[PDB]
Amino acid sequence: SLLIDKTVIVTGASRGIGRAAARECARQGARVVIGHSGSDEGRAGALSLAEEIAAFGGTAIAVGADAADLDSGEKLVAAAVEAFGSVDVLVNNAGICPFHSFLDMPRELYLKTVGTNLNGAYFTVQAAARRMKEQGRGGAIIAVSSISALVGGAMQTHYTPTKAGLLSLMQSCAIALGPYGIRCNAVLPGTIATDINKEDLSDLEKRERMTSRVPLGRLGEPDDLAGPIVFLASDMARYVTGASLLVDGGLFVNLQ
Amino acid sequence: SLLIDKTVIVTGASRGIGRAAARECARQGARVVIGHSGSDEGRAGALSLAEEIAAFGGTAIAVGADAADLDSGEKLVAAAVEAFGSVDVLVNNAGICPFHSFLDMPRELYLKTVGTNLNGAYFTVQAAARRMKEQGRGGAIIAVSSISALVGGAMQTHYTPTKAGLLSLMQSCAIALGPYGIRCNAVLPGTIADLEKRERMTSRVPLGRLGEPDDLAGPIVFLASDMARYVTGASLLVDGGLFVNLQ
Amino acid sequence: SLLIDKTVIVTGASRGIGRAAARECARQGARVVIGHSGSDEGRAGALSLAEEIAAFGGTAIAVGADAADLDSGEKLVAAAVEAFGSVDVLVNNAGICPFHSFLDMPRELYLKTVGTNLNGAYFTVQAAARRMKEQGRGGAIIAVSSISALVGGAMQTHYTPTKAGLLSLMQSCAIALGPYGIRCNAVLPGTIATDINKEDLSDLEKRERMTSRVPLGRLGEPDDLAGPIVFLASDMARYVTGASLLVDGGLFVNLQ
Amino acid sequence: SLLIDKTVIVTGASRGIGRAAARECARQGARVVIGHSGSDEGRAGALSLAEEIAAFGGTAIAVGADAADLDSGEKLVAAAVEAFGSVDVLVNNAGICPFHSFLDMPRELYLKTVGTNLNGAYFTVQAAARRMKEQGRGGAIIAVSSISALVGGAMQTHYTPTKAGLLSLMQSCAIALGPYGIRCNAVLPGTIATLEKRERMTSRVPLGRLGEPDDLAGPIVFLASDMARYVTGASLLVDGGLFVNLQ
Ligand SMILES: NC(=O)c1ccc[n+]([C@@H]2O[C@H](COP(=O)([O-])OP(=O)(O)OC[C@H]3O[C@@H](n4cnc5c(N)ncnc54)[C@H](OP(=O)(O)O)[C@@H]3O)[C@@H](O)[C@H]2O)c1
Ligand SMILES: NC(=O)c1ccc[n+]([C@@H]2O[C@H](COP(=O)([O-])OP(=O)(O)OC[C@H]3O[C@@H](n4cnc5c(N)ncnc54)[C@H](OP(=O)(O)O)[C@@H]3O)[C@@H](O)[C@H]2O)c1
Ligand SMILES: NC(=O)c1ccc[n+]([C@@H]2O[C@H](COP(=O)([O-])OP(=O)(O)OC[C@H]3O[C@@H](n4cnc5c(N)ncnc54)[C@H](OP(=O)(O)O)[C@@H]3O)[C@@H](O)[C@H]2O)c1
Ligand SMILES: NC(=O)c1ccc[n+]([C@@H]2O[C@H](COP(=O)([O-])OP(=O)(O)OC[C@H]3O[C@@H](n4cnc5c(N)ncnc54)[C@H](OP(=O)(O)O)[C@@H]3O)[C@@H](O)[C@H]2O)c1
Repeated sequence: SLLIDKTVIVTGASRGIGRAAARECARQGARVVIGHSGSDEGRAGALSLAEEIAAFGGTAIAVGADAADLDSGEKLVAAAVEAFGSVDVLVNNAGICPFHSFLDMPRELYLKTVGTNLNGAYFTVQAAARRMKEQGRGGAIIAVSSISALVGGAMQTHYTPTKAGLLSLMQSCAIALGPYGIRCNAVLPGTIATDINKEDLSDLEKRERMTSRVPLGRLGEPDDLAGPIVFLASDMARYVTGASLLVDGGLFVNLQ
Repeated sequence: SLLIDKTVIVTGASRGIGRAAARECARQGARVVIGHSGSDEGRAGALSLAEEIAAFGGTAIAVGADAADLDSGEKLVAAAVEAFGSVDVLVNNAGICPFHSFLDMPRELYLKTVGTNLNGAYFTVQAAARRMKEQGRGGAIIAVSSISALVGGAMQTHYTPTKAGLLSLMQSCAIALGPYGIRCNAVLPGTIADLEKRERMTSRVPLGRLGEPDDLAGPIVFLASDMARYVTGASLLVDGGLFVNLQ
Repeated sequence: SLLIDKTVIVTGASRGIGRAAARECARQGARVVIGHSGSDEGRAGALSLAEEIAAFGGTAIAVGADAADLDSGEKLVAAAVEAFGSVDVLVNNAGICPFHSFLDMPRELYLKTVGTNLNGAYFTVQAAARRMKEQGRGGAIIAVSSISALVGGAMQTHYTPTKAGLLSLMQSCAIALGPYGIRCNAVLPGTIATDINKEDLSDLEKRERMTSRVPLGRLGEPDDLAGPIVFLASDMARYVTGASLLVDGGLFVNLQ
Repeated sequence: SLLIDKTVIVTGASRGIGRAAARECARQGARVVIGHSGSDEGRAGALSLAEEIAAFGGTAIAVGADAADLDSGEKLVAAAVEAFGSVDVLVNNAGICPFHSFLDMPRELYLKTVGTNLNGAYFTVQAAARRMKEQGRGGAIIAVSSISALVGGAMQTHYTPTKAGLLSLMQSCAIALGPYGIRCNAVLPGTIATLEKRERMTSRVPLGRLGEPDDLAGPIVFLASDMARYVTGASLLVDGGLFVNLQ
């Protein structure tokens, strides 16, 4: 009952963290806009989650919107107002992570990662915030960043600046949207077992080395992020804006 | 619904932030141990809260336990097991903030500040963690630090190291207690409630209002619940945007 | 002295922080590639600094390289090698901060800021790291970020993520370029009195109010960054990589 | 030379980082006051460094000053002005790190840890800062903290809050001493080596080598010099990239 009758837009919600965060939002009474990339795989996943959300009495719609396309922000807002009447929460989750070495990093891979992880998020946040301010009823914006926003990654010279930039956008947006009662925060997931980690997880030796680094003793699951996202979108966090929240099982603080 | 059949110990729960957290924890279904300094004001406030919690169907006791006395942790843990038979959550909230200039800080005031704010919290955490481990069912530990754990204060040279010290403790203990399923986190409140000075402080909060003690209940109950089962070693600002608002 | 027999590239060295840093490295015995954007004003300033560096026996050349142009980084390294034989230090300083509100941010303004401050830096850092690894004698890279990498600004929703992304790029590049003896760090200046913020300093009430928030009791000057920048590029910082350093007179910690 | 005519006090300056920093300041023209713990070996090391400093033309004195004894701050200051007529820089390096598990952490072990690392540093800083204000010619203060001021350590639950608090102490003192031209900053060294496990620890450092005391003398002399005239309330990691290299 934390988001009853609220409209929640979750970009990249056909798989992994976004999918489980869109489910728990409908379980908290929200009508969810299930944004996806527009591919035929993301359409299969977004419509699969919709079947599951309606299965427990929820209500949700699938919207195709490539994050790299800067028009996608207004496309999601329009389809959310038209189906449910408002936009109350934006969970910005869409992003890529193509691991690659720095010195031979192709230019087009860098811009593709920046355009998708940061550029599209900016104007997706702007279009959602514009609707929130017009309504005058406040709102919440949560950006799924990463632990990599505080530390480095050798194969991620193109990826971590977009996660660190995503965190810094919530800080400056909190000051700008504060006078309109719009809260902007970021969750920093640690090591979550998801579709990006398929090849690395099957190796048992690497997985034990990854698990050994986490004080809680296990890798993360998409459901582990759903709670803190519903929390940051709720009245329980009514005085929380411009903040970050690690969800990593203690990974960041466990210096070897 | 979030804390059914859990035993929560809140130190300094007679006034301010700890009082509002203890009340909310009781609403969530928890058996709460209300801790106070043992003074007349602390004992009176602990009673009044136990009266209100009992009136709406809660379960709570009131235990006096000076945070500076390093024995209080085991005293509150013994009082908790004796009444409810478990210890599952600890909210270390007790603390003082006596403003004072730096170049003339007397040893007495500093040692009382570090002794109340940090030294007592350490062994209060130690006591609660000892019971959680031997129980074998996990548990949560939340320390009420401050936004002053990330920045400084000229009249708080003796105070901000204890806040940042409390944050560091939650980082280390989360390592040493992760295998026993004991999560440790720190909440960082901002400015929680001269009218010309009151609005000048409000001018710097992007949300446009000072905090209230109930603004810390939600964040504390979230960290102590299954909503945060993968959240340990983290800090959470609860300040209305005060930290990011640079000018 | 500290930078003898060393070639330092300093982008955006015609004015402000870059001009002071390039002059100081030359005072420490280095041969400085003075980078500018190519404008007539920039070229005049780069030439003015070179003539000053020659006045006290130093050696420097002026090279135009539009940071918004992603081909400029390879042209900067080539000009340095051709004239001096090596690239040993890179001070990435070129950047802009066009103040603008968030909700009506034009697409051109955001993309111009991100492309200049972050995207151009990435490939200027790549081209310089490529030469340093090739030479086999290590190097140093210093990105001029900002205190805005740790906090926000309501009129800088597009600008602070490029500063936070520069810091994080240095963290990730420290790991990737560590085995080759290349140290990567970032300086976070506070409010330095330059042309990037001159309109706010044109007001006496605004200038004195900003000074009130600095514990050291004065706004920064460009030379206040030259010392810290030369320290990080020298053997003094032998064991310093992936770190940040505030040069703000205490502005960050002074909670209001 | 960057520290000519300046008087520098270095606590814990008989071994490790403090010894390397005290010698490096002497090579920069400073009159060094080599503080030590008063132990048998401590006085030997501090007196051997003063002859080594005098061997290359420097000027240094040795002063026994137990950091846990809060009287030490004014003892070093008075000994510095008696010997050199001034106090211009304070390098607070003295500290202990006794690794110990948390759930059976003795009370007296915690109290010695915090007392030496934080409380004793507090009043050493205060004693030096009052003399710097009395001279009215500015000053600089450097606190040797650690990477553990930002992360956790399961066997260092008593240790990391002391180092996180020393950072928080420089932040707040920066504000309180800014108006007097006193800069306060902290260095955060990584694994400073002062063989099966030594190989694995090196594999986590991007620079590919562990730390040595001299690796910290450059950062310290920089923060103490005019090259950092606008640097106060800052912290500098000197860890060869250990903090940023996750995994
Ligand atoms: N998994 C981890 O361990 C981890 C750790 C730290 C941070 N993160 C971040 O958290 C986010 C969620 O990751 P995950 O665990 O769910 O795995 P994931 O496979 O990376 O999911 C990311 C989602 O973004 C969508 N996507 C890719 N390109 C898109 C585009 N143009 N437009 C719209 N959506 C696009 C993806 O497909 P669809 O559009 O079809 O939904 C996907 O649903 C990611 O952005 C990731 O960077 C993940
Ligand atoms: N309010 C803010 O703006 C703010 C800002 C930053 C941090 N904080 C944190 O919030 C915590 C409580 O402050 P508050 O806002 O709630 O103000 P408050 O109304 O004065 O609350 C103080 C509480 O801590 C207890 N306390 C103080 N000294 C104690 C001692 N020796 N032994 C046992 N208990 C002691 C008190 O118990 P008794 O009732 O028995 O006296 C009291 O319940 C503190 O730990 C502080 O660090 C608050
Ligand atoms: N000043 C401050 O208070 C402050 C605070 C925080 C961070 N910073 C950072 O410090 C850096 C420099 O700031 P500043 O104070 O020196 O401002 P400034 O006085 O305006 O100088 C900016 C320099 O960057 C160059 N520039 C702008 N766009 C360029 C482009 N496409 N290509 C190449 N060069 C370009 C400029 O060269 P031209 O002469 O050719 O235009 C100029 O030399 C910036 O990255 C800024 O973000 C400054
Ligand atoms: N070793 C590392 O890798 C590392 C890493 C990060 C941080 N640190 C921190 O940085 C500091 C220096 O590192 P280190 O390895 O070089 O330490 P150390 O030399 O091995 O021993 C501590 C130094 O301070 C002195 N000391 C201990 N207790 C004292 C007391 N009451 N009063 C006065 N002096 C006392 C010691 O003896 P004397 O007084 O006789 O000289 C010694 O010079 C340490 O305090 C440590 O906390 C160390």
